[PDB]
Amino acid sequence: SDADVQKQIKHMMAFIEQEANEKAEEIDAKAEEEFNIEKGRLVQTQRLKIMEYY
Amino acid sequence: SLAEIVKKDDFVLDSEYLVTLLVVVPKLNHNDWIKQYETLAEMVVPRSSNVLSEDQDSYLCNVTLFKKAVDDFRHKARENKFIVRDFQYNEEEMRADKEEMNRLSTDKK
Amino acid sequence: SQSQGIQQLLQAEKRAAEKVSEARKRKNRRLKQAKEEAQAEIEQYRLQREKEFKAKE
Repeated sequence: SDADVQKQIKHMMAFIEQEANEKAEEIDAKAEEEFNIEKGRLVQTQRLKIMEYY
Repeated sequence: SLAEIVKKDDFVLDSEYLVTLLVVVPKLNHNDWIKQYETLAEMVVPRSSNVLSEDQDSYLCNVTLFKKAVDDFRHKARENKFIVRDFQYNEEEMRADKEEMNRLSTDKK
Repeated sequence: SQSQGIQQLLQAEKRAAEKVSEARKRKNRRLKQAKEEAQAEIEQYRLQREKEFKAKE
């Protein structure tokens, strides 16, 4: 039955949308992690050099 | 040769979640294959068998499907004697077959 | 015609590509924001250390 295969795939293709949303959420999680990591490393490295200068 | 029958419009490629597979079937068994490929694995869209050409014995088709289907699909194709012959519009290989057919004939002369 | 199956594949991939591309755009914007906020906050640290240095002088 072509219609039953169409009903099955219309459900099953939602897993590709879920995996794509999870991949985007992993890139967003990396964006949040790398924001905090990069800001912290830059600020504390320069702040130490500033405290050493003074 | 794939270079005589492969054309770009029959393929779904250059994608993260999508694949094109290629399969050979006998001309009698093709009448089952037209439906039966959809039964081999999950994640197969209906009406996605696309014949590149047919001959005195057989058919070759592309199958267009989601990436999760492919390894179960190919293995169960072989277990049912449907012969996998993957060639994903390989422009370098079709160009090599054409240029070398011309070259080796010319160089033999 | 096979377009009935093929367009369902292509639609899911286009939706997927959009969601990932938006997250990559956000990643680049957040990295730029980190540099800018670090450049603002590091000057606030410098200014406080400068005030303390002038007081000690």
